[PDB]
Amino acid sequence: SGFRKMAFPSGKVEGCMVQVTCGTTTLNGLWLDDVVYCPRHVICTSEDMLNPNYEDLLIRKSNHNFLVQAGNVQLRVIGHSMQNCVLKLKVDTANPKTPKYKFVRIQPGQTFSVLACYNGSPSGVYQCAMRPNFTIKGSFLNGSCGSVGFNIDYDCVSFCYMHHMELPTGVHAGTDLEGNFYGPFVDRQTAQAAGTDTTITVNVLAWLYAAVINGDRWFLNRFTTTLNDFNLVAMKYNYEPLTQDHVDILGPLSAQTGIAVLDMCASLKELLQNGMNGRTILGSALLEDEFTPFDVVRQCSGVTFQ
Amino acid sequence: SGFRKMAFPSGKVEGCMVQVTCGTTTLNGLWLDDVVYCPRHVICTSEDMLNPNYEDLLIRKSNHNFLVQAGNVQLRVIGHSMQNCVLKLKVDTANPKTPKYKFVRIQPGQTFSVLACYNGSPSGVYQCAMRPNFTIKGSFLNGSCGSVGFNIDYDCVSFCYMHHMELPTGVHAGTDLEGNFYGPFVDRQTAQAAGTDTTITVNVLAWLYAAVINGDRWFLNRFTTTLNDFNLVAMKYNYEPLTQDHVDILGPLSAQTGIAVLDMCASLKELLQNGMNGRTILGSALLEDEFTPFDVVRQCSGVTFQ
Ligand SMILES: CC(C)C[C@H](NC(=O)O[C@@H](C)c1ccccc1)C(=O)N[C@H](CO)C[C@@H]1CCNC1=O
Ligand SMILES: CC(C)C[C@H](NC(=O)O[C@@H](C)c1ccccc1)C(=O)N[C@H](CO)C[C@@H]1CCNC1=O
Repeated sequence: SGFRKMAFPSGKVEGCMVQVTCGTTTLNGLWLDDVVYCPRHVICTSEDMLNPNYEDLLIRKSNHNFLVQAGNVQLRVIGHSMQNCVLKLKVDTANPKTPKYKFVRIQPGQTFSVLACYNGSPSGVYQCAMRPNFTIKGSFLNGSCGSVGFNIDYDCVSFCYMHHMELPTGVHAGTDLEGNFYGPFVDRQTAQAAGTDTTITVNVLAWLYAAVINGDRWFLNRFTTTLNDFNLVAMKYNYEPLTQDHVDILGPLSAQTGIAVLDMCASLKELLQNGMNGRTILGSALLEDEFTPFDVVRQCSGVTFQ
Repeated sequence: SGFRKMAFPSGKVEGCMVQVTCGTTTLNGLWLDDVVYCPRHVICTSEDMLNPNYEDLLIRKSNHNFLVQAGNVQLRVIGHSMQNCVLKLKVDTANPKTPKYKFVRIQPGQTFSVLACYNGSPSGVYQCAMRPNFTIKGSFLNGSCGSVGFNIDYDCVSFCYMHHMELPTGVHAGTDLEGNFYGPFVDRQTAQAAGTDTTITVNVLAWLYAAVINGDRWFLNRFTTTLNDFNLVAMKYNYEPLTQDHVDILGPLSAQTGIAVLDMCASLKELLQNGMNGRTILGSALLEDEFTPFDVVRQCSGVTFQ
C-alpha cells in the first residue's frame, strides 16, 4: 500500500540522450537508430530567438556545423532535415541502446514521465500531465530543451513530448516528436498566453479510486448522481466534463472497489461543493488530477516493464 | 523554472535488479559485481513469517536452492551468507552493468529515490525521505521487497535502503545494505509501532527557498527571529529542532536568495502559527518537507549525472 507520484523507470530513455551544439547554443537530442531528434532553435543565436526564420537559418548550416556528442564520443552528422519544430540529424552510427519505440501524440489529461537533461546528461525524472490547455507544469531550466517525455508499455517506449519552452507563469510548452506543438504555441521568445486551465475530472476520480484502494474512505457519501447533473457542477468549478468514454475507462477501478463511477461522482460533487474541512486524501490537501486511471492500476497492481 | 518532486535517473540501478526465488517466495535482488543482495525473508514460507528463526532456515538451504534470474538468464549461485537482515548470494558471473557504487546509511530527513520492482523488473521510481521515526511513506506491494533506494553523485550510486516491510498505517520500513534496519523494526509479520512522526524543519525551509527562487514569495514577512525562539514554536507544532549545522547547510540557498536563514525562520513561524489562508506554495496547500537543501540546489541549478 501507499500511493506516490511515480515516474517510469528512465533507463531506456537515458541511453538515448545526446548533446547537440550548433555554434554557441547547446541543448539535448534524442538518438534513436541513426537519427538524432532535437529542437530547431539549436540553430539560433540569442538575437535570432526573438523573431527567428528557421528555414533561413538552417540553409546556412552544413552537416559539420552540428556537433553531436554521446558521452565523450562525437557522432558524425551526415545529413539534416527539419520537420515542423524539430531537426533530424542523420548520423554515422546507429545507437546500439535504441529501445523499441514509437512516436505518439498524447491527448490532454494524459500523463507521461519527463527525463530532464542538461548537456545530454540526465538531471532527474518526474511525472507530468498534458494540461487541458496544452501546457505542462514542469521543471525546466536553460539548457533543458530537447528533454523528452515518455510512457512505457512492457518494452516499448512511446515518446510523446519534446521540451521547447517556458511560458509566463512557469509552465511549459513543447512538441510531439514530429515537431508539432501541443497547443497554439510557437518557438519564439515572447510571453505567450495559455488558455485557462481546467481540472482533469477523470483523473481526479481515478485518484479517488486510488484513495479507496488504500483505505482512505472518509469522503465517500451515500448519494449517487446522473452524469448530466455531475457535469453541471463540474462546469461551475472549472472541471472538464466527464464523458461516457471516461466512465468506461474507470470501469475496472469501479469493479475492483465496488463503487460505481456515478457514486464516486456523487462524492466528488460533495467535495467540490463543500471542500475538505482541512482533511487530506492520500496525503494531499488538494484534489489531485495528474494520475490517469491506467496510472492508478499500474501502481496499485505492480505493473512492471524491463 | 518550476519545481517538481524529481527522482534520480534510474538506469544505473535498473541494470542491477534481479529476481530471487527460494521455493515459493520470490522477491528482488541487487546484483553488484558477483554478489546478489536481497532480503532474508526470501527463505521463509508464509507460516515461517510470523516467528521466523532465520539462522535455522538458512542452515537448511544449499546454494542450489536459490534461483537467481537476471532477465531470462539464471545466475549460478556458488555461495551464500547472511549479514543482519540481508542475504548475500555469491554468483558465477559479475554483473557487467555494475555502476560505481557505495553502501551508505542515511540520516533521518535525508531523501533518496526508490526503484520499485516486482520479479526483478522495475515498476516505477519515486522520491522519498527517511522520516524522523525511521519510516518511509512509500508505495510497495507484495513482491516489492528487495527494491532499493539510492542517491547518485555524478557517477556513483549510493545505495541506502532495501525494502522489507509495511507497517500498520501504510508506511514502510527497511534496512541499509548491510542489513541493519532503520529504526527499531524487525522482519517479522506483526503490527509494529512507529514513533510519532515529526516534520523535517530544515527541508521545509529548503522548500521555502525553492519557492522564493521560483517567484512564489507571498509568505515572506518583515520579521526575523532567534534560533532559540524559532525552535520553541517548532516544538509546539511537532517540527524537528533546527540546529546550527542545518543553518549552515541552508547557507548557500540563503546567499543565493538574499534571505537569511533566520528571516526565513520568521516567515515559517508565521505560517505555523497562522496557517496559509487557503493559499498554496509551489502548488501545495501543505508545507512540504521531503526536499533537502541539496535536492533544491540539484533541481534549481540543473545538476546532472550520467
Ligand atoms: C524557443 C527558443 C527560441 C527559446 C526558448 N524560449 C523561452 O522559453 O522563453 C521563455 C523564457 C519566455 C520568453 C519570453 C516571455 C516569457 C517566457 C527557450 O529558452 N527554451 C529553453 C531551451 O532550452 C527552455 C526554457 C529556458 C527557461 N525555462 C525553459 O523551459
Ligand atoms: C518480513 C517479511 C517476513 C514479510 C513482510 N511482512 C509485512 O510487511 O507485513 C505487513 C503486511 C504487516 C503484517 C502484520 C501487521 C501489519 C503489517 C512482507 O510481506 N514484505 C513484503 C515483501 O515483499 C513487502 C510488503 C508487502 C505489502 N506491502 C509491503 O511493503
